[PDB]
Amino acid sequence: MTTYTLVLLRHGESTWNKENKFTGWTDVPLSEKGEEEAIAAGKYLKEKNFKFDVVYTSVLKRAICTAWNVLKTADLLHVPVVKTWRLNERHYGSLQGLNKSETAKKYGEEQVKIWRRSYDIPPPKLDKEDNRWPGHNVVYKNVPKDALPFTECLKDTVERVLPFWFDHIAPDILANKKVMVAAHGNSLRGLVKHLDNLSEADVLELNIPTGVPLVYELDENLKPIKHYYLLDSEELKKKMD
Amino acid sequence: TTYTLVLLRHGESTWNKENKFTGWTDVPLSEKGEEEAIAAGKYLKEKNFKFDVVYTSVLKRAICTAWNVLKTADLLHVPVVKTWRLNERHYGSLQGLNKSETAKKYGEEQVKIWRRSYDIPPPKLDKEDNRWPGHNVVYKNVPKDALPFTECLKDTVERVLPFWFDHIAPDILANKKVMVAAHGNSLRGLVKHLDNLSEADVLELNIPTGVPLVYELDENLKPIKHYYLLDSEELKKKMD
Amino acid sequence: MTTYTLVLLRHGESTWNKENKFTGWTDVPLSEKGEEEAIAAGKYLKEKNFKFDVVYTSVLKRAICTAWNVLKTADLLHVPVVKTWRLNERHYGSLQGLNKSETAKKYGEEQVKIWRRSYDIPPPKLDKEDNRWPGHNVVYKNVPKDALPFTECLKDTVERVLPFWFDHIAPDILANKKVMVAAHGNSLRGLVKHLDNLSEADVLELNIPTGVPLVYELDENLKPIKHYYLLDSEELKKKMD
Amino acid sequence: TTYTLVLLRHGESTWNKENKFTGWTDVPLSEKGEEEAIAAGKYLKEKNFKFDVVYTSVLKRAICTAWNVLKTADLLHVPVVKTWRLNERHYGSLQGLNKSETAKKYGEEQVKIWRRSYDIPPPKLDKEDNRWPGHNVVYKNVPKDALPFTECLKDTVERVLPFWFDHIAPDILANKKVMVAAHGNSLRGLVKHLDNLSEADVLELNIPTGVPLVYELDENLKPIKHYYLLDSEELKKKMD
Repeated sequence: MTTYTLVLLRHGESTWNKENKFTGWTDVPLSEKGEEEAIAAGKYLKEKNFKFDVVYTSVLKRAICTAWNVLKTADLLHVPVVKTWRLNERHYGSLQGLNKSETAKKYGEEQVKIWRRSYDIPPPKLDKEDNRWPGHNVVYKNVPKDALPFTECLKDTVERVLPFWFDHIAPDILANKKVMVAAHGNSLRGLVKHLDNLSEADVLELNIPTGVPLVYELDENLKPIKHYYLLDSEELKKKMD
Repeated sequence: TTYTLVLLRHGESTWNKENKFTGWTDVPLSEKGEEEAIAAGKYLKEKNFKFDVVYTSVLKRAICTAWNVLKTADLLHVPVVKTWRLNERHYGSLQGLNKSETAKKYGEEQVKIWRRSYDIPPPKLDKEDNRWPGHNVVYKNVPKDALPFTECLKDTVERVLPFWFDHIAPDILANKKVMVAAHGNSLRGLVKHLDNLSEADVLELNIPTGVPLVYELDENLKPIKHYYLLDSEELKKKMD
Repeated sequence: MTTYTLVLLRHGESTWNKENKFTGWTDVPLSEKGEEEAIAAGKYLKEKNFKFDVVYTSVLKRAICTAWNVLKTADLLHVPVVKTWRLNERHYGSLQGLNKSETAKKYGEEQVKIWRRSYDIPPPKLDKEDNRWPGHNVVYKNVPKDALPFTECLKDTVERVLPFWFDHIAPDILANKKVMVAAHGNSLRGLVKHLDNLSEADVLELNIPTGVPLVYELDENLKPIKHYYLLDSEELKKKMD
Repeated sequence: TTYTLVLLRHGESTWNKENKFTGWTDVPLSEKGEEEAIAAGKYLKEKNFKFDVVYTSVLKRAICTAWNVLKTADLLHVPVVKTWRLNERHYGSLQGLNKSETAKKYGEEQVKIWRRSYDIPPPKLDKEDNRWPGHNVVYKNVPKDALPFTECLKDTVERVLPFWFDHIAPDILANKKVMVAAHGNSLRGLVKHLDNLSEADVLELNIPTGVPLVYELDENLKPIKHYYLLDSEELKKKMD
C-alpha cells in the first residue's frame, strides 16, 4: 500500500581522475566536467519533480559540491545538509597520493589488483605520524581520532557506513521524508550491498557511474521494490564504464 | 578571554537593482552579492579565521553567502544550520513592489514610517494572499501560526532571540567558533542584545554588506570589543 | 479526517503547598501526596491506553518526578524525556522563599494581589548578586545567564513558553508523535492561552488542578476540537479548587 | 588533564533470584538493585561528582539506576539519553529460561560456551518468536534489520562502539561530564576500547554492580588511570 523513495548520487569526475593517483580520503575538488555532472543531475531531478527533505553527504569536498549544485539547480537550497565522515570514499592507506602505475612497479601488478579490486584485503596501513593521517586534518577536528582509518578495504567501508544508515538515513525514510545521499562509489556500494542484500561477489562486480541519480523504491520494511537510473538511455549506455 | 563571534550580512540581491522590497521573498544573490561573499571569505582565510559551525536563515541570498565563504576559506566540511528565525525582516504587503508602485499605493510618507520605525509594521497580509509564508513549502515543518503576516524590527528581534538563546549562544559557550551569515535586520537583533542597545540606537545602525563583523566576548558573552575585518577606509566607503 | 492527541499534566502537591511560601523557581520536591497524584495519573493513563513518544518537562524537580512516576506506572520508562527551563513555573522575583502573609504585611494586601493575580504586573526584580538569581544555580549552568528572569509576570512566562511550543512541542505533534507535557500551572496556562486562543481575561480565570491529565484533541492545523480531564466525575469536582 | 568519565553498571534484576537469563528481556530492578543505585549516588555526591549528561540503554533496570543516582545526588535536571546501542548483550533462545530448563535443553556444556566465549552466540531467534526485538514497540523507530536475533560479546561490542564514537566521546571532548549507566556487557565494550584490551582480557573482567568506575583520560581519550569509587575492601567483597 505504501512506497518510499530514496535517491543515491555518486559524485562526478574530479581533478585526480585525469591523473591516475590513488585518491581515497584526499580532499580533491570536482573538475569542470564533474561540476557539469551535478548540475545536470539536479536538472533531471527538477524536471521529474523529485523533492528532498534531507541531504546526507561525506565530508569530502567533491561530494559536498555535488549535493550543493543539485540543490541550487533544483531550487532546494533551504534543505538541511548533514555531512559525515561515515560517508567518505574508502580510505586507500599508504597508497593515497601515489601514482597507480608507479605503484604497479614498486610492487606486483597483482598486488595492486588485490588492494584495488578485492573485498577484504586492505592496502598497507598508514602511520599516525604520517601527514596523510586523517587525525591531523582539521576536517576531523570534532571526531575522536581513534574512529579514523589508517587504511580501508571495502568491507571496512561497508561496516562504517551501515551504522549511519541505521541511525540516521533509515529512520528518516521511515519518518516519511524524501532523502538524497550524495556520497562516493565505495560508500554508496556499502549501501546497496545491504539494500539489495548482495553477496561479497556481486557488490564487487557493481560499478556505479558518476553524476547519475540512482532511485530506489522501498517498501514499509525498507526492502527494495525496484531501482532505476534517471538518465536518457543513450547517455546511460555511454556512461556505463 | 576567547570567544570570537563573526557576523556576515549578505550582499545585494537581484532585486536591489529593481528597487523591489524583498522581505521573505526568496530572491537570489546578485552577481555582485555573490562576489562580496567571496571577498569576505578571502579575508577570513588571510587572517586564519576558522569556524566549527555556521548559522544561517532559510533564504538563499544568505545561504550562498555562507557557501561562498566556506568555499573560499576551504571550510566546506563545516555544519550549516538553516533556521527561519534568522530570516530577513518580513515586509508585509510591500513584498514584490518597487519603490514606485509603493508610493502610488500608500504615499511616500507611510513607507518611510515602515522602513524607518522600530514599532510600526507595514500593511499585513492574510491567508488569501499567495505571499503568505504559510503557503510556502519552505515552511511545511513550522506550525503556520508561528509565521508572520508582516513585521517591524521589533517583531524581527523577538523571534530571533530565542534562536540566540537556544542555539547560537550555547555553541559559543561550548568552545565553538560560529559565523552567522544572515540579513541586516536579523543581525541587528543579535547586536541589539550583545551591545545592550536601545530602540533608538538600533535604528541608527547600518551594517555594511560583505564585511565580517567580529565580536570578542567575555565568559558571560558580554562584548569586550567588536571590529570590521576590512581596510581602514574601504570600511567607511562601504557604509554608504 | 485526522486528529492529534496532546496530554498536559500539572504537577501534584509539593512540600511548600502546606507552608504558604511563594515558590516560583525554588526547587522544592513533591510531597507524599503529590507523589501519589503522579502515580494515579499514570495509572489512569495506562488503563485508558494512552501511549507517549516524547515527554517534555521543566527543569524543576517537582515536574520531573511527575513525568517519571507516570512513565514508571505506565511502563514507558524507555520514552525520551526533554527538560527545559522554558517550561518552568512563573518566576516570583524577590518574593521567592518569602511567606505569603508576612509579605501581605510588609506591603499592601492589594499589592500582593496584583503581583499574584494580574497578567502583566511583575513583582520586584531580583538582583544578579542575590543568591536566588537562577544564574548562580548549576541547574542553569548550560544556559546563557542572560536568558534567565530576575522576575516574571504571567505574560513573560507565556512569551518564554511559546517559542518552545513552536520549535519543539508543535513540530512533534505535527510529526504524528504522541506527546505529554508535564509542567507547571503557569507554564501550562501559557500553552492553553495559545491553544484555546484565550484573552488575557479568561486565562487568568483558568485554574488547572494538580495531578489531573488534560487531554487536548487537535486537528491538522493544531487547533483544538475538544479538551477533557481524565478523572472520575467525583474526584474532579472535589479536585476543582 | 581533565575528562573524568564515570561508568555505572546496574544492580541485579528480579530475575537474578529466579536464575532466569534476561538479555533484552525488559525486567525491573530488584529492590536490592535499586538500593545499590542509591549507594552509588550517595557516594558520587559525597565526592562532589557532577554530570552534564547521562547515557543509558532502553531497558529499565539501567534507566532506574540513572534515575536513582540523579535523585540521590540532586541532579534531576540533567539530560538523559537512552539508546538501544547500550542494551545488555542479547541472549537468544535463552531469554526467559532459567539455568535448569537451559541444562535440560542444550546440556550444561553448550551453555558455558555461550556464557563464557567472546565469539559464539547462543541459539538464534527468528521472526516467528515473540521474543524477537522487532515485535517490541520499544524499537518501533529502529529499522528492524538492525536488531539482533542473538548475540555474543563481540556482536555487543560492535554495536556499542558507534555510539561511543558518534555521541559519548564527542561529549567528553566538548568539556562535558558524562556518566554511562548501563550493563556489564555493554560497559565491557567501552572498556575493551578505552584500555586497548584483547579478546582474552575482556573475558577475565567482571565489573561489579553499584560501584562507580571512574576513568581519567588524556586529551586524546587514552586513560591515565581508572579506579572504583568505593571502600578499599568492600571493593574486593563485591567482585564475587
